[PDB]
Amino acid sequence: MEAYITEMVSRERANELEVYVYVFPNYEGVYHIMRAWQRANDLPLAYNQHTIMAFSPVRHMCGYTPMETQKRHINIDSPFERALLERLIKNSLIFTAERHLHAKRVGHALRLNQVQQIRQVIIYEAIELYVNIIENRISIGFHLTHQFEYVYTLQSMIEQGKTIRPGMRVVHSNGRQHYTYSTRVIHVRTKEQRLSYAATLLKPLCTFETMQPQDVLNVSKCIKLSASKRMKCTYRWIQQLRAQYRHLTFAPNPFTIAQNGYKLDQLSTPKVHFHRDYATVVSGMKTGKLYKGGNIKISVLFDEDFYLKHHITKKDIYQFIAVLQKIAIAQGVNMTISTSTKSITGKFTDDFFHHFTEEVEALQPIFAQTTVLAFITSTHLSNKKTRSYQLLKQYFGGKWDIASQVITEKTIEAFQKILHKHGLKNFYPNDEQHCLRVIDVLKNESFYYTVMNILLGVYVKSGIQPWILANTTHSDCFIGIDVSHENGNSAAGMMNVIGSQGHLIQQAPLNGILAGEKIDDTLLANLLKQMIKAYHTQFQRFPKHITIHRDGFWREHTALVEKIMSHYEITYDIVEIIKKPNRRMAFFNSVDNTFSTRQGTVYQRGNEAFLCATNPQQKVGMAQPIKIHQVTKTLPFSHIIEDVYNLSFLHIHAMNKMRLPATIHYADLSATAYQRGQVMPRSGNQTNLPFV
DNA sequence: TGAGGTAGTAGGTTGTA
DNA sequence: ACAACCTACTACCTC
Ligand SMILES: [Mn+2]
Ligand SMILES: [Mn+2]
Repeated sequence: MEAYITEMVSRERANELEVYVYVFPNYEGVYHIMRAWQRANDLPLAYNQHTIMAFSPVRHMCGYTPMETQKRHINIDSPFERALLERLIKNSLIFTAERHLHAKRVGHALRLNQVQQIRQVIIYEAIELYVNIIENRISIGFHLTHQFEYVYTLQSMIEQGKTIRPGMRVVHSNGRQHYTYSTRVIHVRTKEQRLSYAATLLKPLCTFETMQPQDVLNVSKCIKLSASKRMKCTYRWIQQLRAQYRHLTFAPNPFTIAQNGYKLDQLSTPKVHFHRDYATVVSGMKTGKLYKGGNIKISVLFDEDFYLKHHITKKDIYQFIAVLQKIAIAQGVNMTISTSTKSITGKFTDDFFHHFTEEVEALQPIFAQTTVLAFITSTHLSNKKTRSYQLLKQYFGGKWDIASQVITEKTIEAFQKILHKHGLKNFYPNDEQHCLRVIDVLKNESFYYTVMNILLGVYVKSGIQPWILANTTHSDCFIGIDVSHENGNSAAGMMNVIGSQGHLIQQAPLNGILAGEKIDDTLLANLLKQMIKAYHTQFQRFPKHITIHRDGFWREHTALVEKIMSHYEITYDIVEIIKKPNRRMAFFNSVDNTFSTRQGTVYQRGNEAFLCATNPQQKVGMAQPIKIHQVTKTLPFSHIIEDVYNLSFLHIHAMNKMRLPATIHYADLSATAYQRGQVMPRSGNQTNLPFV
């Protein structure tokens, strides 16, 4: 029942390692000299900014004379030598893995033999290794993944009667620098560049999108391993590598958390507020009323294809909606359908979805001041000829500020299939008697979260707060910052889950410049002042503390934050959230000799921690940890971890728990929606989440 | 696009005594 | 050039 992490700390120390340093007379310095020495002398090496470090003397120098040669230790007070030693240790590990163990260096990983073969698709194993120096100690971390390839090359396809597309993606698999694009010549293009070489080298690219069906099923079955198999296969190769490595020594069992220095904490599930205290969200939603009800005016957008290509009539659509209005009335929410849709009856045909741009302008007054319930076939939404989803969002959210919920034909087909399979198909809706039986039937199957998620989307897009946290957080205000790349121009977002119980109060785009992952000083100051003013508008006071959650690495300027929060006399903390730590944590059970994972587990060391926030099934995979880093110091770090974990139970748009806290999960979605132009910055309203 | 989860693929991207 | 995150897409199973 011990706690295991994919890391190990060496018995040796950073300044106890004897190394050889060569100093020679751009960041690409002494690299060709490194390659020459590597080929000539057959020993691991590393370089950093015109300096080479080795573990053994270099006999042959290939006619190169270093300015200085030294046999010394590292200066731990200088991070330069720390980085150089880290690179040397990683290179030595790679060198020792390639020999004695038959490993290749492919891409960014180490290809490790073949594990599966699925109808001319080869699956290899692979591993990543990382070296860090923390307080005169060396820590090695490692992560196991997979790799895909096709057996046949383009040479085997030019013959045997097979064709080639003019511009399909092909791969030239070489050593560590693989690209993406008889003995016939194949002309290929990359970026803006034309070239050609032998067809035997190139192979077709292996991705999920391009693989034929009946292959994705089995590939997914192989590459979705449980906790036990993943952890065992990860530790077996590292134990194999320890035998051949002798520059550093480790413990007999280096993989526990005591040997790594972490300490263990176990958090608890917060209480949620549905007009009372509820243990879980599901319990509150099944048998409880909302925290803040109200009235909703819904409208209907129905396309004729439901009747033309499928067998769904408008009567069935209104029968489905009548079920929604009956579940909602039991939660304090009253929904009414606008009657303006009758004047535009018979519209929304194929021609309408082909000339949407011309036809939508006169359709605005019908759907004004309502929450649209679009009923569109998935073909229209997906087809690139129409692209109806993007245009609908751009014209309803990006203009006219109208919230809309989209439903495809698959949901209605599943609902109708379940309706037929349980009888009671004769009548529904009116007379308010068959609706109760329909709800009773629905409540005992898996098609209950679909209806509830549709309802939750409607509520949240129409200004309703389903529930909040029943206990206030340690801090009084949370500000979440997120950015998106989108291959060039970058859109960002600063948002407020400020309330100690959980309430959107304001959202704000970081449209101005921002280049990439950098917020201008004036922009940051103005946004912080706007956020604090927005908090002053509510609660009629100022917060005693503020916590700033940042998606990624905190690359901003701390002096401005300190000055601004000192002007208003508020304490502040800055926390980095890392959602891809590339580490795995698990509990080992010796009685059954198996691995497991528990939600709300924290491994903390110094001002860094790993948090477990999800509980996936065996066939879904193994839980992904979250890395929490504290940049400043004003509160205990355990309080920071507890607040981060608590703020993730606020997935008010879905009954399924999200891994990340609300400050990040509602910021990335907002940034993504704003980048595509589905939200206008004129309003920036509170408690409304059209993008959610 | 009912939503979440995890896990492959391809590319940015900022800092470097 | 090396590290360590980030972005986007696709696929499946769960509720
Ligand atoms: Mn994001
Ligand atoms: Mn949605």
